[PDB]
Amino acid sequence: SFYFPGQFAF
Amino acid sequence: DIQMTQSPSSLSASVGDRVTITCRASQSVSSAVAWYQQKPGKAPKLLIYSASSLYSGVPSRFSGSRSGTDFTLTISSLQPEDFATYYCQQYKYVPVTFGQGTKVEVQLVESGGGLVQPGGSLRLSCAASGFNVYSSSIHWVRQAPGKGLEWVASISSYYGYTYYADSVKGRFTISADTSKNTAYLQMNSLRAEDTAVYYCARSRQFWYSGLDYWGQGTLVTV
Amino acid sequence: TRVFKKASPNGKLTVYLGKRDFVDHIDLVDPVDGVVLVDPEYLKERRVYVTLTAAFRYGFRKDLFVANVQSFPKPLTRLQERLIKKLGEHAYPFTFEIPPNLPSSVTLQPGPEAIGVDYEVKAFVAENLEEKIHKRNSVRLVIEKVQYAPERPGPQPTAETTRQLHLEASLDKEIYYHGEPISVNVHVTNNTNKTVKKIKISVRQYADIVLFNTAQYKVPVAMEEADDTVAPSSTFSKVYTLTPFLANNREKRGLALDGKLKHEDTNLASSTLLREGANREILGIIVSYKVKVKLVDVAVELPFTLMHPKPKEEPPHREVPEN
Amino acid sequence: VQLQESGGGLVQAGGSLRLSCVVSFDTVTMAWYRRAPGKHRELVASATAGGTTTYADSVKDRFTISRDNAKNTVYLQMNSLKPEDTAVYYCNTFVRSLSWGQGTQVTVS
Amino acid sequence: LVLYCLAFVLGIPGNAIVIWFTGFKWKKTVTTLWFLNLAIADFIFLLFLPLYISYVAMNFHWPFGIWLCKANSFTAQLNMFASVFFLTVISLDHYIHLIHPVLSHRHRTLKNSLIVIIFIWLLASLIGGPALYFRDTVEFNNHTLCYNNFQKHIRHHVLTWVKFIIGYLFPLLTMSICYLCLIVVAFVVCWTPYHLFSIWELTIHHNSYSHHVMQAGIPLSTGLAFLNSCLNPILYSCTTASSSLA
Repeated sequence: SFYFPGQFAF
Repeated sequence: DIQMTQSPSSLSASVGDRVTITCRASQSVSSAVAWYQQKPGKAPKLLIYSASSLYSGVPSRFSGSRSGTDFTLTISSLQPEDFATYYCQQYKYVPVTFGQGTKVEVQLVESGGGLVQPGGSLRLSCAASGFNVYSSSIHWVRQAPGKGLEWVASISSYYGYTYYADSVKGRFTISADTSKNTAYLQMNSLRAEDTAVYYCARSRQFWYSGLDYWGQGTLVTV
Repeated sequence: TRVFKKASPNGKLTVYLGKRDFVDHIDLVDPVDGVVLVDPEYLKERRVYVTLTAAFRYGFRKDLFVANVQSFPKPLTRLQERLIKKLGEHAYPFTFEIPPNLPSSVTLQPGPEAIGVDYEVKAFVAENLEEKIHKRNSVRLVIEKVQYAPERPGPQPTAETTRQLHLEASLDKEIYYHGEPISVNVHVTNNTNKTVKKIKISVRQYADIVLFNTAQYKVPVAMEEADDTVAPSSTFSKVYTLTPFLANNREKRGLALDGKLKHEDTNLASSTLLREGANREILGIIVSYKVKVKLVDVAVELPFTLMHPKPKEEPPHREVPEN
Repeated sequence: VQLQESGGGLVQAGGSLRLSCVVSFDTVTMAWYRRAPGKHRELVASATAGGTTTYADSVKDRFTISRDNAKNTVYLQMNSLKPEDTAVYYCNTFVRSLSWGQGTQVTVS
Repeated sequence: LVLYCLAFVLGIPGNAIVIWFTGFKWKKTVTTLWFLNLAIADFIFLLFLPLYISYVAMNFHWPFGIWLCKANSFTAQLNMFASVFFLTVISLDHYIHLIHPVLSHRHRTLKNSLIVIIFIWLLASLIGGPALYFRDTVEFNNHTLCYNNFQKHIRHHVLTWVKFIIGYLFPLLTMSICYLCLIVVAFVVCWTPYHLFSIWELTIHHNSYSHHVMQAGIPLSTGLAFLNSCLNPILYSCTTASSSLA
C-alpha cells in the first residue's frame, strides 16, 4: 500500500 | 452594342448581273457573320454561316469575303428566285443585331398570337420535331411590319442558359420542355411597340453556326 | 485564312499558328506548324527556338512531352510557305512532331473554386536551353488536342447476366454525339423469388487518372428512377431516353470536361480511344463511357462512346454568343 | 496603344505628307505598313532603334522614315509620289504586336 | 520539470501563428480545414499547461483539489486522444493526396471535411465516455494528489490496452504506411515512451507491485507531450488575335 496504484495519473 | 449599316438600302437590278451587297459592323468582330434571305410573307433562310462557308442546299453562286470588317455578299447571277430583303448578322455576342435590310429589285410549328391591348399577357408556343432540345439552341426573333428582324430571346438547354434583349428584360420569359420538344415564350406588360411577326428559329447548340431553320409566322397585334 | 497570333507582352517575338485544334488519329498525329517572328535587333547575338510542354497541372506541372527544335541555324507545308512570303524574309519557321500513345486534352470540372492535361506552346530566345527566362520575354499560347468520331459505326452493344432471374440489355447504336439521347432496352425475364419494384438506369464515365497508380472513378452524369415493377414468373420490357448534359451537373465534383482554353465552360469529356495492339502506360487521363441498368442487386455494363464528329470548317473553342 | 495618326490628304504629285504615329519604345523595331485598295498589307521601311534603315523594292531611295522619342512618335515623308502609290498607311511594330487601328487614306493624282 | 515550460514557450508562437487558419487570408481549402482542426485540438491542449505544471511540478499538486484535478485531466485526456487521432487523419490525408495524387472526386469539398472533423470529435467524445466514469475523490496523505478513485473496477488492464491500440498500435501503423520514406521521428519518441512506461507499471504490478524504488514517468509523459507540442505546429500574357493571308 506504500505505492498502491494511484490511477487517473494521466 | 454593335450597329450595322448597309450602304444599298434599295437596289434595282436585272437577270444576269453581279450584285454585291456590303455590310459594315461598328466593331472589330470575327468571321462570325451570317447572311439571311427573307422573301416577303415568309421566314428568312440562312445562306452563309461563317461569312465564307456556303450552307448545304444554297447554290454555289453565292459567296462572301472579308476585308477588315467589310463583310459582303456577292451573287454571280440574279435569277428571279433571289429577290428578297437580305440581312446581316453578328452572332459573336449576346446582343445579336440584324442589318437594316437591302431591298433587291425537321419542321417547327408555332401557335398563338392575337389582338391583345397593352397590359395583357400572351403565351406563344414553338412546337418542334426532327431534332432534340439538348442538341440545339432555340432563338426567338421578331420582325416589325416593314422594319428589320429584331432578336428577342434565346435559350440553351444543354448549359441551362437564357438570354433576353435589353428592351424585353424582365417582361419576357422563355421556357422549353424536353419531354414534348416545345419552346414556350411568356411576355408580361406588353407595350404598343410589340406589334411584330414572331419567329422561333433553331440553331446548333454545339459550335453555333447560324439559325438553320425558322417558323412561318405568329403575327401579334397590340 | 486568318491565322491565330499571340504577341508577347514586349514588342517582339510573336508566334503565328494556322489553327489551335490538332486532331488525333488512331495511327498518326497532325504535326504542329506555324511561324515565330523575330526582329533583326535583339537577335544579332542570340538564337531563337521553340518548345511545347505537355503539362499535368493538378494543384505541380508534371511535364510529359518536351520537344525542342532550332529555328535559327525537312519539307515545309503549304501554309508554311504562305506565312513566310507574307511576313517577309526575317521570319523563321518552327515545326513539331507528336508521337502516338499520348493522352488527349481533358480537364476535370471544379466546383465553387485548372486541373487536367493541357498543352502550351511557348517561344523564347536563349543559348543555354536552360537559362531562367521571365514570362515577359516569352509567349504562352494554349493549344488543344482532341479526337473526333470515326466514319465506321460500331456494333450494337449487348450485355448479359443471370446471377441473383435473367436479364439482357442493348442499345440502338454505339456512336453517340454530345447531347444525343440514349435509348436502352431493359427486357427482363425474371422467374421467381422477388418482384423488383424499380429499374435504375444510369450513365457513367470512367475517369482513369493514371498519373501514378490507377483510377476507376464513377460519375453518374445521367440517370433515371422509373418505378415500374416486374412480376414473379412473368416477362417485361421497356424503353428509356437518357441524355447526358451539364445543366444539372454543375454541383458535381470530379466531372471530366473537354479541353479548355480560358475560364469559358465546355461540354463533357470526349471518350478516348486507345490502340488495341498497344496499350502501355499513358501517364494521363483516359475517359470511357459506360451505360448500366440496375435491378433492385444485379447489374450489367454496356460499352458506348460519346464524342463529337468531324467539324465542318473549324472550332472556335469558345461559346460563340459571349458577353 | 491608342494608335492615333493623321496626315492623309489629296496631293497632285511629289508632295510630302509628313505622317505621324502617336502611341500611348525601349529597344524594339517598328515600321509603317501600307495597304493598297482591294489588296493585303505590305511593309515599307524598318525604322529600327539604332541607325539601320532598309526599304522595300519600290521604296529604296524613294521614301524616308524617322522616329523621335521626345514626342513618342514616328514620322515618314514621301518624295516623288507616283500615281500607283494611292493607298492607306498603317503604323505598327515590325513584329505586328499592336492592334490595327484606323489609317489615313493617302491618295495622289 | 522545465519540459512543460519549454512546451508552452514553443507552443504559444504556434497558437498565435494558427491565427484563424493562417491569417484569415488564404482560401478555405481542405488542407486549411485540417490545419484549423489540429490548431483547435492543440490549442485546447495548450489551454491547460498551468494545471499540468501544478500537477507534478508546483507543490506536486493542484490547489483546487478534486474540483480541478479530474476535470482538467478529463478534458486533457479526451483531447489528447483527439490530438493523436487528428494526427492519424491528417496522416491519412498525407497519404491520399501524396501517394498518387488523385483527390478530385473524393473528399474534395469543405462540407465533407467539416463532417469528417465532426466525426473525429464525436469519436473522441465516444472514447472519452468510458473515461467519464473515472477520476478520483480524495487523498489521505495531506497532499491532495486526487487519488483513491471510487466504487469501480481486474478490468484496469483492458482500458490500458485499448488506450495502447488507439494510441500506438493503429496510429504508428498508419503513419508507417503513409510515410514509406518517399514511397515521424518525433512521434516515435513521443508516444512509444508513454506506452512503454504503461507496459512497465502493468508488468511489474501484475505480480510484484511497485515500491520505494518509485515509478514516476508522469514527467516523462510531460516531456513527450512537450516534444509533440513543439513538433506539431512547427511541422504543420496578352490576347489572341488574328491576321490575313492570300
